[PDB]
Amino acid sequence: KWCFRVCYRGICYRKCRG
Repeated sequence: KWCFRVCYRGICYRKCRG
């Protein structure tokens, strides 16, 4: 239920883990 911003190589996405 935790959403964190993941930036990978400039690609940023809101990844929600749990």
